[PDB]
Amino acid sequence: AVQKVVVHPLVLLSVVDHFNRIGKVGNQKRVVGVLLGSWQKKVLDVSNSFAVPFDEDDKDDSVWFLDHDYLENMYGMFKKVNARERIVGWYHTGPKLHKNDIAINELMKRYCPNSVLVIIDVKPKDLGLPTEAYISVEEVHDDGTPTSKTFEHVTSEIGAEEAEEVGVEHLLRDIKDTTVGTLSQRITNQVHGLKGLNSKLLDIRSYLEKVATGKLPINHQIIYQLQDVFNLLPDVSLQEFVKAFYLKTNDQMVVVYLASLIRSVVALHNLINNKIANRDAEKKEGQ
Amino acid sequence: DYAKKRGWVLGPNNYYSFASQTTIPSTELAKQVIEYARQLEMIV
Amino acid sequence: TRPANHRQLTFEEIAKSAKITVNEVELLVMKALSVGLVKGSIDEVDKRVHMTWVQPRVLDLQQIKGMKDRLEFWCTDVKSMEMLVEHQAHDILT
Repeated sequence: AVQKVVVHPLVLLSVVDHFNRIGKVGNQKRVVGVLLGSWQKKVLDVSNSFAVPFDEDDKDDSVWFLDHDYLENMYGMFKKVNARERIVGWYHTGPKLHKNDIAINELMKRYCPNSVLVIIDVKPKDLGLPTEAYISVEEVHDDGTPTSKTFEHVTSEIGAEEAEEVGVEHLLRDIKDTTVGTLSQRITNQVHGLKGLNSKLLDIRSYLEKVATGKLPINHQIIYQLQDVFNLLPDVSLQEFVKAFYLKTNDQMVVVYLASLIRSVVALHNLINNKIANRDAEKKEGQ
Repeated sequence: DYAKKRGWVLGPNNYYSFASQTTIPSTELAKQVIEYARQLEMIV
Repeated sequence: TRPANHRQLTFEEIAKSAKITVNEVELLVMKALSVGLVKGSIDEVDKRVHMTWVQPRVLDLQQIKGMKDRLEFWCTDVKSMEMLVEHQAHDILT
């Protein structure tokens, strides 16, 4: 159970560039490649990658040409180039997951006992990261149908040690927007988080509407989860929560008030100093 | 008749009733703190 | 059935529900909690059982629609409030 996975900027940009290749080459709408990283502890570090000639037909969905021979050739080839790199997963440039994915993941697991799939969204977004991490786990459907091979989500994020940081932030600085303004940045974080939550609930509402209209079958599990969420919603007008809220907000405002005093006093000191210095200077020019 | 003078309620026993006797002000407090940040932040 | 707002229950209420003397209503809820059908606590002075959570339950289409209504109200709240903050911080934003 690989709880945590960290992708790296190099693999991200490489996937982007390869997808751009394929876009120029033809119209495939999705692309696949292999992901190399050192599975340090139960936390994977997907730290390099390379594409694999892949294809499929829009209709059958059982047709594709993932080249395992090519795969092995260059897995060994990159092993030769560097040693601490033995396959850990595979990436695909699919805006959404596909059925093909389970079979492809089994194929890759043939090489990696615990392989990790990742979806990289070359198409942009504004809510979360451009990556998603999935693992082919099998769970028993407590009721009804037998167990099936289904993908499962794992905590995926992004990092770089120092060198990738230098390169990425350099290119950013070249073409970017304002850096961390502390207050500004973290308020922007608040608003961005609100936007993401809103988009997610838009999505869940849309699905619920589809089900209510009957465009898809009722999934008692998804229901269970939804009413769990609602059951988990809190109560604010509890008359204890509110008293505590006011009390601690009072403490927060007290500290902010004193800090404001600090700011005001220092600014006033600065004003006194500047005024007296300027007066003495102009007196000098007078004499 | 003076019960014309709003007659209070006369309670149960003509007690003339009596002297008659939450909601986190979230939005307004948010406005206040946003304003604090704004003032802290302008170049001025 | 009881909504989250006042999901508190009472011994006599259970008695009008599943037949059992108020003496053993506590035992019934006791077993319920232990098996884990629900979570919460009891207040035998008020004879009121607080219910924080119950097992997920099957739902019908009209219940789906009601949940959608609640979700819509929620999403409107979020959108309004995000817009409020964005507006009042517009000058301080990047």
